[PDB]
Amino acid sequence: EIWNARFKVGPVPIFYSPYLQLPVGDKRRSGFLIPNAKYTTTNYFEFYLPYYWNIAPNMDATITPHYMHRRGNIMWENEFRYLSQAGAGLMELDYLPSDKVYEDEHPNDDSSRRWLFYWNHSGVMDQVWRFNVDYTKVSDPSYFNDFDNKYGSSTDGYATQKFSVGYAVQNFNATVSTKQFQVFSEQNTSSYSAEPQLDVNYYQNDVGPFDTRIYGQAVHFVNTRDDMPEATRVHLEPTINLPLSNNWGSINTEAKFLATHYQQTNLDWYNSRNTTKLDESVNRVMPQFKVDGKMVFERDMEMLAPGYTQTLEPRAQYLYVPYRDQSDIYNYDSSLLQSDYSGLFRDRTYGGLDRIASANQVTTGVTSRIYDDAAVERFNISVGQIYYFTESRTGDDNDKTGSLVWAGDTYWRISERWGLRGGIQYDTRLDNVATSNSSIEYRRDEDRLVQLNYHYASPEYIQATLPKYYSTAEQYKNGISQVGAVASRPIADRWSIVGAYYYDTNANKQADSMLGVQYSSCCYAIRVGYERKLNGWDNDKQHAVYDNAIGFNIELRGLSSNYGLGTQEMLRSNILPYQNTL
Amino acid sequence: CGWHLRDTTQVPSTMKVMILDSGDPNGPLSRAVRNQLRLNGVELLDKETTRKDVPSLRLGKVSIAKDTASVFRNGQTAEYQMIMTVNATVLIPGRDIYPISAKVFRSFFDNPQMALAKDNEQDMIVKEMYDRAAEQLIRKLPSIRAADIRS
Amino acid sequence: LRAPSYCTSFNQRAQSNKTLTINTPLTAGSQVVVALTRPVEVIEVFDQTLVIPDPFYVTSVTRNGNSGITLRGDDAYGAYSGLPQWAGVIMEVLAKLMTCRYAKRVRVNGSMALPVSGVPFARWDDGNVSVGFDGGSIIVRNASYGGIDDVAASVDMDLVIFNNNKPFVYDRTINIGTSDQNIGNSLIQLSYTGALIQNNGGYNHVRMNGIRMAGNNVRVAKNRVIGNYSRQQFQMPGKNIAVPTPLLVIPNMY
Repeated sequence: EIWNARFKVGPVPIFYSPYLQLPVGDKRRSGFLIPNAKYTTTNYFEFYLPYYWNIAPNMDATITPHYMHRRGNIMWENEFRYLSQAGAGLMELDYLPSDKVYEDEHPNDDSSRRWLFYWNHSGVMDQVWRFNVDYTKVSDPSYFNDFDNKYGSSTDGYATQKFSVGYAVQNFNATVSTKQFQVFSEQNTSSYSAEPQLDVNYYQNDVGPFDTRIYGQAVHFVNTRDDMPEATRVHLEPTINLPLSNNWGSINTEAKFLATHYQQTNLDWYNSRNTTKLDESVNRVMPQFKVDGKMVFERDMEMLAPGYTQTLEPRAQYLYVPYRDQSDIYNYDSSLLQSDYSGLFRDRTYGGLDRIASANQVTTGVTSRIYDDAAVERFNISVGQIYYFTESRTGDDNDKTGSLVWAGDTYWRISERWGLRGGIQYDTRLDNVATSNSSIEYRRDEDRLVQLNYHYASPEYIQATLPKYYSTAEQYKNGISQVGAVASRPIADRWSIVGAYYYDTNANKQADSMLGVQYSSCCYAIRVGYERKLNGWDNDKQHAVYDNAIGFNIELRGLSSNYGLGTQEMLRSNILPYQNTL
Repeated sequence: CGWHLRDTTQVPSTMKVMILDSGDPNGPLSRAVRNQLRLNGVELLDKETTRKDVPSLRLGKVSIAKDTASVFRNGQTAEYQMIMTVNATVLIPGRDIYPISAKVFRSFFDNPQMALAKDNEQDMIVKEMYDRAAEQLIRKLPSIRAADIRS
Repeated sequence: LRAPSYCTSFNQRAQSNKTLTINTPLTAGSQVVVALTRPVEVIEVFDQTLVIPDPFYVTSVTRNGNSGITLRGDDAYGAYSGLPQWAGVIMEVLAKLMTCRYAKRVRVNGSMALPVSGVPFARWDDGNVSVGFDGGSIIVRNASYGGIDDVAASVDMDLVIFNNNKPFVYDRTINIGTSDQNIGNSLIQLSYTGALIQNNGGYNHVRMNGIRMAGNNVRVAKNRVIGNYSRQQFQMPGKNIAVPTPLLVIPNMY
């Protein structure tokens, strides 16, 4: 129902890294570059006029006055690249003297200047010390949304200024860093920052028969809001393991100790509005015991193709962690981890240090592989599960014993051009499949390929993992069931046709559709694209909203490079980009 | 039932002692490869050692790609597909080099989380991805020994 | 024309999940009238390290029977729980009575504090502004501006305030909505009429809802901004809520 268009003409975009790589043939000598142009049905006409300046062998700059018709002014993009004894870095400063759209959209602000400053740095003093800077600042909270800045990092809508100093040798690592946010009075998003954070690692092996590893961390959490709690956390984690290996099997026993100290302040607004009070000083101490084993069998597969070998690789793991109540510790950095077959053997449930769930479980898995006469693996299939002897309780959380989840994997290499992949997460105590994905692809070269897809996700899984308002919204609750197909074919020797079609079998409505053609010559390339895709909701009749886009692109190459037909660049232009999978 | 315990070894006896060389010896992939080789009985050696009679494992470029895999009913990203490729070359002293590569796949849902929680989750995912890539790289060593014999 | 007798006024948080109970003596065979002044409350709920705004609004008012009344509510997404703060005045149609203790034509400039505590009634004519009532002040905003800014506006209104001079007499109640409803030469009660969440400028723009009176027709219009939450963290489905609770209407005899 909504249509768009794009018309871009310019030189082939070449990149030269943010850090200078020493003067190479006097770079390119001072002078203007090939200007670009762009017309869109939304932002109208735009023009770029880059200019390259070679100040010194170690310093160069680029000035690109960008003219935007809708805003009715020119925004000056300045770029600085240097290389001193300390290291190499980049400086960027965009500046729009006055914005016309901003005045209408934001009447409260008195001035309509728009600017952004970005500074990067990197330097390895001697051969151990390392320094890094990542500085970003913007004039208004709506800068990142309005403009497509070439450089600049935004986290949760805030511009982040990050510094770090690191020391690294073969066995010892030390890193201290601080990160801050640029918060405006019109933003209410909550986010935590580490000002500062210290990480220390130390590995020492061959301590008799054992190995040893120490890990420690001290961090201070400060929120962008004045009512959220703050804390200072100190962590220590000594580990020691005894790895035993054989020709056919191996077993690894590891013992680890976890010690964490908390110091929480600003616990008034949260404490008043919640029944569970956060303690000022919390000390968490837990040991951990883990035993991992593996065996490998093999067989000469003679009834099928001769000279092939089939293997069987059972694997079992036992993990024990005591239960400690963690309701008095606020959750600063801890989220539940989604798992696959390889994740069944993970010893952590949450990503972070705030929540450490108890564990009394045994994991089991079987993997079978097939090798050809050249000892090259062609096929492998894996099955696993986790058996819980005791519910994994993290103190607060929200039958939980026995075999609850199963996972699988598959990868068949039919030929040098054919490939097949799989994956499933069967969930017991519901008798339904939680997630699954499959793919089969034929690919001769970079321009000839056909692919098929399937992605599934049950409504129960979405309700269980995703936030609570997902299970009530009509655009999230039904789950995922999507079938796709990608194709490409280089007709003649100067053309290339690609396409993709993705269908949602749950709603019987397509999700994506693409068709592109590119004519490649020895001096220029012309590309035409089309795409129909979902682009939001309606909230009135509760139906999705589609968007149609037509793209016209002209490239001026003039360099006699390889300059492929255009495939692998168009294939990654829709909202569901192609991936090799082979 | 012709099954038997694996008579052949994981890392061929020609590669029981080898040199590990990389562009960043203190990086994460190098650490993962060193850890994986140690559990298989391989005795690591210094890069500038005095022995010119051991194979050399030279780690190469690492590429990580993250892209959308499926969408919700409003076009919002549902799951991400994460692919890491690792290139390496094994130099057998006297003979020619033997390129190997590893490709790892990982799919997960886009769970809305705070910045720190998302960063920790991504770091854990990438670390596990490196571990699996090192495991894949180790399994290609027997194929190299077979190809060396053909030469 | 009904002349209810003042019973009590309340302003407190719900005791249970979306349930507030007010206990006051009542007489049998009496029509209880509840005039809500704070029927909406945007609560920031927590969901695994995520501070999410969620409007809580009153859904039903139930008479317990000669002992008091209870108000039950719901949230926009119906997935979270909380204790909202609601305010109002309870009156009975069958001894103290509310009286007109303020009556003047004023010019509210963005926000004006209440000259005297009580229940405010007003009427105006501007078709580009919306008027709300947070509990202690009258909020006037620009309803024609589709942005993320808190743009104020000015309007001329006939303000009448009742508390406990002529007795408070009301004739009809109206259920405000998205379509114009004529009310004639009469004054309407001032309060928020819901909340709004929309995708605006890469933010989860949250706004309150007011009253738009042009000519003699009233409906729901956007009001003061509650906050802006970036869509880079999380994206929320759009919601536009008009509370089902009625609004009192009184004749223009003051």
